[PDB]
Amino acid sequence: PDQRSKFENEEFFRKLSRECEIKYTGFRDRPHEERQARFQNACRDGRSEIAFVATGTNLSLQFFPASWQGEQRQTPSREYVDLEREAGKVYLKAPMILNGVCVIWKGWIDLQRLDGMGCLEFDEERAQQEDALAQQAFEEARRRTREFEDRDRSH
Amino acid sequence: MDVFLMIRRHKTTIFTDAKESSTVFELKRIVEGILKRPPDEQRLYKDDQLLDDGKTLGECGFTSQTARPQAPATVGLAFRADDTFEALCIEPFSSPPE
Amino acid sequence: EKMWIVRPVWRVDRRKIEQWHSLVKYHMYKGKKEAREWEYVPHFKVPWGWWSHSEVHIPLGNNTKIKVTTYWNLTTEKGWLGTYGAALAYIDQKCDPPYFTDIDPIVADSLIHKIYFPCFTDKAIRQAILGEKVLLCGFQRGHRDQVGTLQYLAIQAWAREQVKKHGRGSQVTLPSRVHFPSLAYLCGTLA
Amino acid sequence: MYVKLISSDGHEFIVKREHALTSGTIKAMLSGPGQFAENETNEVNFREIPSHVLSKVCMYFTYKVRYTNSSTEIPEFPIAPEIALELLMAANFLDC
Repeated sequence: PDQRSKFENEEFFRKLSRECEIKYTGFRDRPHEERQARFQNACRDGRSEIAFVATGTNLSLQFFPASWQGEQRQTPSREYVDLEREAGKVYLKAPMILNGVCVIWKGWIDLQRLDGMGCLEFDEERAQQEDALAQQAFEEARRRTREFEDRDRSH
Repeated sequence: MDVFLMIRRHKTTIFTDAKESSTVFELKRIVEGILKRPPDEQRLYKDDQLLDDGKTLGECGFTSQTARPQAPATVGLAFRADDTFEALCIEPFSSPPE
Repeated sequence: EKMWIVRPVWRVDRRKIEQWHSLVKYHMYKGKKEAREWEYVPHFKVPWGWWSHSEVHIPLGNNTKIKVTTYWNLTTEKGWLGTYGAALAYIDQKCDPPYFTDIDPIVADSLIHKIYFPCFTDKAIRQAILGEKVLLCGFQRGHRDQVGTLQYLAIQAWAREQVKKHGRGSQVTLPSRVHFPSLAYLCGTLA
Repeated sequence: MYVKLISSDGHEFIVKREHALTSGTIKAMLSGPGQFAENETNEVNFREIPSHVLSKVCMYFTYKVRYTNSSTEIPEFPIAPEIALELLMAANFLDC
């Protein structure tokens, strides 16, 4: 895979850096004591959504309850959000394909401050798992030029 | 960082690059490898000021923001004639009538 | 015992989604039908999703498409209303499990412009040099993922002068006042 | 290795050989099976390209080599309107 080289450069997927600080945006106007309860209950409630915003951007990793939402090729797992591991923290896991690059995102949030950090990881297994090797056909269409290919018409 | 330079002398122009915190003397070494003259025989100039061999490129005024690939910074070169220096001279480009 | 699914989502103002949908519907039906082959899915008849606002399917070459998913009723920021969001996908359906990949908006615009909106023609450079007319590529948002060839940059910088100047000449005809749908605009807190 | 590019008015522009390979025309002059001594040629005279245009072109080489795999902010390439048309002639004569 040539995707491993495209991971080495910095910010291969725009607005997202290889390491980044994340916050829990949501109920920004309400008091902090209420926010700590809103975020804690949201991870536990069965049909609640939690999202984390990369600071300085409007880009967010959205975590959905699988029983209330689905997507084309995203596969539900029970361990992507883990609280009861460490008291006061919450760890996060996110496999996804960004610009044809299979990545794994790992991070954490402090329960009292609602702040955190995280960085990306390469998933060379998913690159092998993805069939027809259309990711190299995808990269072809991304480097193609259309600027002078259409045939002119004079009528 | 990276600085992008145009070493110009007479009608000769060298598009090259170097680290922002790099010495001026090492830049004369890049010139020696291209134009085959030892650094003892060449003066390097930035704007209207002689450059010290020891001073870094960043200290002389070549920041990563001024010297860029789309608009490089101009560096003068003198190539001392044997036994005597010569004045700095950079012949201009052609002007486009428009 | 609670399972999660994760997808990258841009958080965008509701006003931006209205602006994007109005542009997509215009170019498939009432305009010059530039996006006539696009497909719009209302909030109903979408595969069931609480937060699923709509889908836009933009087909590409070789049985491939781009899917633009809009989300609503997201985690509240201030006050009491739910937040909106957008998610960008590239879908290749030729392989056994469909190939799915999330793409940033500047990539998606670049992929869409390969096939859909008008660009410089075959004779674009020849006509420009001699003084003949030429289409101007109304979708400059498309040529923004990859650094373009110097032939494009030169002719595009040349177009900015033909649009900036009324005859005081007027070789080429002006762009339309109705923008084209841009995902970089939809997902960008530009200003 | 560095190659030498002579403009129409005699100006000499020395750029990195790897960068000059950007131009399709220059590539066919500098790389190939070697039957015509391409891999031993390190100088090219352009009667067709003036110096103010060729100077812009050489910047374009160093500009395309840096910001080609970096998905960071790709900086705008300044093209003044007076040079605008003239530069397209050089670019068409060279690229592809």
